[PDB]
Amino acid sequence: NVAELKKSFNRHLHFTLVKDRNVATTRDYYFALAHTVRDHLVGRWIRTQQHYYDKCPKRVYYLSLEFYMGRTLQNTMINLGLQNACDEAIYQLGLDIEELEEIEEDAGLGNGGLGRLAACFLDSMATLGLAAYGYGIRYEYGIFNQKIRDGWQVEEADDWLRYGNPWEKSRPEFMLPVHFYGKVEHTNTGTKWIDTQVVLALPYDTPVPGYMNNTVNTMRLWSARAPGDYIQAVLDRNLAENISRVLYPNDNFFEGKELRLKQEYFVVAATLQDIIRRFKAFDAFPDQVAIQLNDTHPALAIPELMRIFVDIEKLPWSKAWELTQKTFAYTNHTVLPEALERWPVDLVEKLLPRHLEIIYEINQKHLDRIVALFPKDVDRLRRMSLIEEEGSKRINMAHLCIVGSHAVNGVAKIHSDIVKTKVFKDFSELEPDKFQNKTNGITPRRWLLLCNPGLAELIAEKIGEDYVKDLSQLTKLHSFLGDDVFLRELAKVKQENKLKFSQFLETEYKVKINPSSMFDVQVKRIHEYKRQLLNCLHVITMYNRIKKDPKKLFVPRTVIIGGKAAPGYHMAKMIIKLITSVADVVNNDPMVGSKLKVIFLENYRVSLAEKVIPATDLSEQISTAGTEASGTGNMKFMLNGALTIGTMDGANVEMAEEAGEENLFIFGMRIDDVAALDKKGYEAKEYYEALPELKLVIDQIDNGFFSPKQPDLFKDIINMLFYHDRFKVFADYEAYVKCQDKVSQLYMNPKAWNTMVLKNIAASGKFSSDRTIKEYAQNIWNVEPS
Amino acid sequence: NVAELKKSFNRHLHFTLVKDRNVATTRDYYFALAHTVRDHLVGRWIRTQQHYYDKCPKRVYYLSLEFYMGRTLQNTMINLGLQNACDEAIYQLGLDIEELEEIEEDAGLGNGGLGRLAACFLDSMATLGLAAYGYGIRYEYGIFNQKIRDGWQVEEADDWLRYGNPWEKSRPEFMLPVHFYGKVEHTNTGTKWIDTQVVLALPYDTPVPGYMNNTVNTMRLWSARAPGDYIQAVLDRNLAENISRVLYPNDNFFEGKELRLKQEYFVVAATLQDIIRRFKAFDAFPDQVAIQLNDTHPALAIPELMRIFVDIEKLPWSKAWELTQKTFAYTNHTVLPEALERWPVDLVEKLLPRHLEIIYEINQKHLDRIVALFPKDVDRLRRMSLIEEEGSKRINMAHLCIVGSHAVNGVAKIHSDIVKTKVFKDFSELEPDKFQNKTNGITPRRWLLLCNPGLAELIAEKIGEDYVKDLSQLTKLHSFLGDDVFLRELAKVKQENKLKFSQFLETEYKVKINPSSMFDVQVKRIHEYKRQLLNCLHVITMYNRIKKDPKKLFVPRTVIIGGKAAPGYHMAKMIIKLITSVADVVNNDPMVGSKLKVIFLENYRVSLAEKVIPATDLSEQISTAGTEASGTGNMKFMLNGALTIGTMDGANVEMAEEAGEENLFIFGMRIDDVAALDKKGYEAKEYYEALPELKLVIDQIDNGFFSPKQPDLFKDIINMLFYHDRFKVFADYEAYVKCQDKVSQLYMNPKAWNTMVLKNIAASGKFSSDRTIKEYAQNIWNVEPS
Ligand SMILES: O=C(N[C@@H](Cc1ccccc1)C(=O)N1CC(C(=O)O)C1)c1cc2cc(Cl)ccc2[nH]1
Ligand SMILES: O=C(N[C@@H](Cc1ccccc1)C(=O)N1CC(C(=O)O)C1)c1cc2cc(Cl)ccc2[nH]1
Ligand SMILES: *Cc1c(COP(=O)(O)O)cnc(C)c1O
Ligand SMILES: *Cc1c(COP(=O)(O)O)cnc(C)c1O
Ligand SMILES: CC(=O)N[C@@H]1O[C@H](CO)[C@@H](O)[C@H](O)[C@H]1O
Ligand SMILES: CC(=O)N[C@@H]1O[C@H](CO)[C@@H](O)[C@H](O)[C@H]1O
Repeated sequence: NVAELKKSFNRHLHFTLVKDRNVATTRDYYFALAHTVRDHLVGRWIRTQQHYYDKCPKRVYYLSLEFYMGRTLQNTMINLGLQNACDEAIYQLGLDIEELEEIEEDAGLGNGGLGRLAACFLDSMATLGLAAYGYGIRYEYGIFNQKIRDGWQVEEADDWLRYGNPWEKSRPEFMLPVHFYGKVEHTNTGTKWIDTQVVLALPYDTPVPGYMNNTVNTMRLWSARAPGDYIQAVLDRNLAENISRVLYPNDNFFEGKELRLKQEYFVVAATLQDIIRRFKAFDAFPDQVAIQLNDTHPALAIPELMRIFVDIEKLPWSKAWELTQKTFAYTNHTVLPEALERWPVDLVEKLLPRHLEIIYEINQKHLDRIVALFPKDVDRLRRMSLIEEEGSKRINMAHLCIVGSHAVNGVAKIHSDIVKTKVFKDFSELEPDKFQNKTNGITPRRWLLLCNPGLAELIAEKIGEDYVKDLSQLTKLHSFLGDDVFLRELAKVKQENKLKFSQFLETEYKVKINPSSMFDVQVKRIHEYKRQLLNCLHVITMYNRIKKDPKKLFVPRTVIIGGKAAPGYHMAKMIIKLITSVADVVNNDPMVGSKLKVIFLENYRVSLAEKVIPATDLSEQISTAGTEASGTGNMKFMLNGALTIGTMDGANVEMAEEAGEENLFIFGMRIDDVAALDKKGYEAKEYYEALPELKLVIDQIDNGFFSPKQPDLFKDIINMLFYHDRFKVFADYEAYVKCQDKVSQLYMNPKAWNTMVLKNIAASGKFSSDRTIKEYAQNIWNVEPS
Repeated sequence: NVAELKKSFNRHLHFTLVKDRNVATTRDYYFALAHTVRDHLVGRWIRTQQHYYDKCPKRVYYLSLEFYMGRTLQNTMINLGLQNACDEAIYQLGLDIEELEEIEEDAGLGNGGLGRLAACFLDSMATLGLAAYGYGIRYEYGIFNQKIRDGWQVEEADDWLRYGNPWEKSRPEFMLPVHFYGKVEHTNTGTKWIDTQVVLALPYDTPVPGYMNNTVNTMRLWSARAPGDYIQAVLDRNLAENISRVLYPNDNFFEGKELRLKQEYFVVAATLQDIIRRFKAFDAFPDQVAIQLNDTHPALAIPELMRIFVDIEKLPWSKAWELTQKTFAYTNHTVLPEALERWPVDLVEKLLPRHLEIIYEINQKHLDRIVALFPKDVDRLRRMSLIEEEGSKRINMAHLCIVGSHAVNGVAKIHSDIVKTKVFKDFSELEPDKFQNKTNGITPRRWLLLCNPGLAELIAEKIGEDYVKDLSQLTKLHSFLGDDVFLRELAKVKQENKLKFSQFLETEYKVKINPSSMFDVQVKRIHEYKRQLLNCLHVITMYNRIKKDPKKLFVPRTVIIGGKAAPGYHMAKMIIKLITSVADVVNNDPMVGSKLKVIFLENYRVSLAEKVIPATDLSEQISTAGTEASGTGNMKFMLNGALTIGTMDGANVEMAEEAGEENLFIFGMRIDDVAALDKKGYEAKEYYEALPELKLVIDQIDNGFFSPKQPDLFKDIINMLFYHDRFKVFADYEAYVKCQDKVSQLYMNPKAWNTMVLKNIAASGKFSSDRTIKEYAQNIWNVEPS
């Protein structure tokens, strides 16, 4: 009870932090609390892992280069059902728990959607009581902290481990060596990989508590450690430790840096040896082991498992290749060509010479089969080989992932279809059953219970709390479609969120927020395919309109656009500057006043999403049709009371399917409209003329209305937009703006706006990661939710 | 009590190590025990520091680049009087406490004597209840681990923090910035050091418990942290963190590397700001603050205090210079010229431009005074300036330390005299009272209670335990000079030690130890002035003797020579190889058998000294007269029951004074004999001829009797020995060997050998670091032992 939580807290402050109430810092209080909460995890954690050893159910291994975990304290208190008791204990000790919680750094070991999907999967897998493990890398530095300077993004090192991480547990007894470079030696004993450089891998375990179910799983992250001048030799140990130093900040973009390849083989080698070791405590290996490949990043795992089976375990190739396919499953997360992993055979040859041999082997057996089925289709061979002979020979990691796995899945109906029927038509045709779909999901714990306590409560007061573990239960909120009191209560919750988040924007930015305006938000990583630009074109279009007619009845808006750009992404940085430039001109214009305010949410990250999302009314999901494989921010917003304005793309389609197309503000081109416009040939100049408001928008940008001191500042954008916009911004502008007006129309009718919201929330059940995982478990890993 | 200790232990294993008895590793048990013991320090630690704030007694700041701490567990158990209870609790839990204690890594943040003197001082200062703080650097890597390969020393990184350090406490709220490089601007608002690069200093506190007295002091060690390509920019953060990465492995040798200068200014800047900060919570500054400079390593502290006083606090130079001198005190630790710190004004100018100006200033005021006293003695000026104009201009840090301090002390009568009357005659003549002596000491806790429980007990059973806190009490062991039972008991203790340490040498080295042989040991850092060579010449001389006459009644010996060589010290490495070569030839010779065995104690360090020292009979302290400023290993051996064979050097002289010259085996040249032989001119070839046994020794070395495969392997040694031996090995060989025979003579008479031992142990009271500190407190820091 509260009493014991307070005693424990004091115990830790004293013994663990060596402090008194007269000298304890705010940080000391947070750590003391974390420890107090952390202790409640031990019993179950040991019990859970022990239970997996005893009953030996098939285990699931989620192998990913990223895990966008966020903060742990609160999530752990909720899932353990200790939040209310802790809130009380901390209150009685004269402290502000919210204040202590803010001290915790986000474990931002991910770039965005992909990394966050891994985090939601862990929570779900633990909640469904599955024997699942997350295997990744413990980056000393996660995704950079974003700061805006002179309207531009500046990167600062995210030194999240500086003051310590109470949620991680070093597991020194499981350290393992990883090999790099060296050479292949073909002898009578077989193929040996010798003269390699060694790097030690030290695993760090982090508990993953299921929601109210006694289960605490593990996320094992590996850290790299080192195994002429003496002083300099010691310093060069840093070179080996550089492997797990920092997470590559690219979202949907392939950068073929050697260090990156090292990280990939690193996590792959350590993980597989650790799995093998655990297994031997091989015919039944795939009946006990399931390894999910999160995108092609861990593709090397396939030839590494083979290498272990063949070179170390001495199994015959045929047998080894069979077990491998039954062990792996591959998830495809993108369609953009510049994101595709294609490593130069030269780099791989030098760094992983034995693996290159193995990949060649795989390809040989693979291609021989194709001929043994289509003896004359010559172009089909090169089209299907894991090797791209064009110019400089490179490896198509996706193809390696397809042949080395028994199942390949996309992350949304539309996406999976494109992956199965177009992108990999040749492979799907040969192995029909291999390709599947598994529509993404988000955990309703962090993205509802934790981030929106007001909503969670309102809902539970109307239909009970069964919905937490079975989100489909939300369909019962339909019974309240005509209930005016409930609808007023729904909007009240949304209002409290907006008021709390406003006070946040107030202290952070010198802008007076119209608490009654509509919160128009587009938060996600900055990328042309995501179109923060199109949105920006709209904001500017609204600016002008107010100038021309400042008396016109206008629904006030607070437009929020936030997200980080990859350091080496020039266009994204230009767009950020463009937006901050626009914001300044709009925010300070005397005629616009509290009618329209533009904010660029700085340092958008998981813990910040938990704040802004619940305070949103309008969710911007406007990616060009066919570009966003699925999206998950769209779901978070849907579940949190916001209406969506977007294209029929990724999971947006299924959101319309569930809620009813009429209850979402769909617009612009669809997958086929994009195809047609391609064949014809896109010429942005035409819309620039046919659409008068656009021309004005564009001219102001290019003329320097938003960049006086630098008239041609944004020329790079104009240039791209007019002759190199592979994402057709102008082509959806008319429909987009047209759609936006309608959004404001509905907003004026509170009763109708909230009616549509209710239909959205009541239809979000399908997007719970719990449903996603049950499908993965049943149709891919073949494991049972206990 | 035992019950509670066992409960706590289990609590930590579970909550802190997340383990059960079925899965806990030996490392987990050690950590669980450490935490159990560590908790007993919290109360007193907070109380002690709080007490210093309230009563505000003058504080002592021991500034050192090194703190050779060793292991903490046992020391802490003893000083807190918990060892017996813990031993019991661990036994009842079915564990071996000795086994757990061996898991702990030595905090080898020192090279040898100097670093260990700092560690003994901390223990003593805490035992005397003084308000003392140790300020140093937290090296990620301490002194390298030594391994012997093919008879040669090989260095391995001492990654002591890999598995964590339970004895350190991060103090994030006291982090501070340190500046490097930049340039200077003398504005009308004071001098400004701008455009500097910043490096953050994060302090880590370690508790220093006094022996049975409620006092727990602090040792604050600073770690360096960082405040174009994005990935590479993040990696370059390592460059700043390199500052506190590794301890320079040089013992009595000056290496002018820039990184070293950085470490020095680093610890100096952080320490002084932290002291200033604490003080302001300036006329009374020196009445509250005393900063001891451990050698010239932290010399920069003088101009840094001035810089703070003048450039930041805006005090007038005159006033600032006055407070500075009253604040600092300097301890001189060496006489060898190649060890003297003399930084090139160019390096300092680039890295610390403002400090160079300040040093120039100091020198100016300084030299003006000299002329204002000796208007014509021109050569005296350059002879006394902090600047050496010869060739490339450099700074004499010793001279900076003399003028910036109110007191300078040597570490032994003979040494302090040489420092005051010869080396700094010009300074001592001007400021007579400034130079003092403070003979070194060792703490009787670690070097008696902890390392030799058998002896400590025997002694306490005869005269009580008051001796622990007042070692002079040992003089009472005289009453037992004729007591045969006591003498038999004394030798019994020595025997148990030898048998336990033998089992150690047995498992580590494949050599059968004659448990009844005389343990002849010389353990210390490897250096020509220390003469492991002369010893080696003796071992070889004993080898031959046995060959010529294998029937001769010979007192069996086990010669142990151990120590690390500085990586860049070629001669030292040659000597190590020479010794291992000799050992092999002696250890395997069928005629010598169990008559003589040679061992090269590998990886000699603090925890290892605690093992071998108590097992020693004969302590080798044979440095050339005038080279060893003091020595402390000599004291440890004296206190532990060994007889000493050595020259009248360092503290060896005072050991003879205390015990009676006849009760030590002194020999060879004395300080004056060295002077004479110099003036005349040393010609090693002469002794090579006059001494027949030597010629044989030498010829065997040079001919390849110990290096068949490489006949001229040791030519480098022979060369040095015949034409470049600035330490006159041959000149003391005759006396040395002569002395050695006498040692064996006495050994045959157990009753007489133990009689001399008793006189040694009974006279070691003076060498307690408690006495040394009382003198420092009373005559230098002016603080009162509470
Ligand atoms: O480090 C101690 N506690 C730990 C407590 C802790 C552990 C994990 C996360 C947050 C806090 C501590 O303060 N830190 C570990 C972090 C790091 O490695 O940077 C900071 C500690 C308690 C204690 C008590 C005594 Cl008597 C002596 C030394 C001590 N150290
Ligand atoms: O780090 C934990 N305990 C600590 C315990 C410890 C602390 C200080 C020195 C030695 C051991 C730990 O195991 N280490 C700190 C060392 C390092 O920094 O490498 C290794 C820990 C306990 C725990 C319990 C739960 Cl439920 C979840 C996470 C957890 N971490
Ligand atoms: C969920 C989430 C994302 C994913 O955004 P999309 O709009 O689906 O690309 C990105 N960043 C954070 C911090 C998230 O929580
Ligand atoms: C005490 C000690 C020293 C000093 O040895 P001397 O022989 O006194 O120079 C050096 N190293 C270690 C590990 C010590 O314990
Ligand atoms: C390569 C990559 O980061 N892919 C991202 O993955 C997430 C999770 O599947 C998708 O929702 C998103 O649309 C997609 O852009
Ligand atoms: C440079 C250096 O390490 N000096 C050493 O200091 C210790 C402690 O004062 C002396 O006992 C020793 O003789 C001397 O060689």
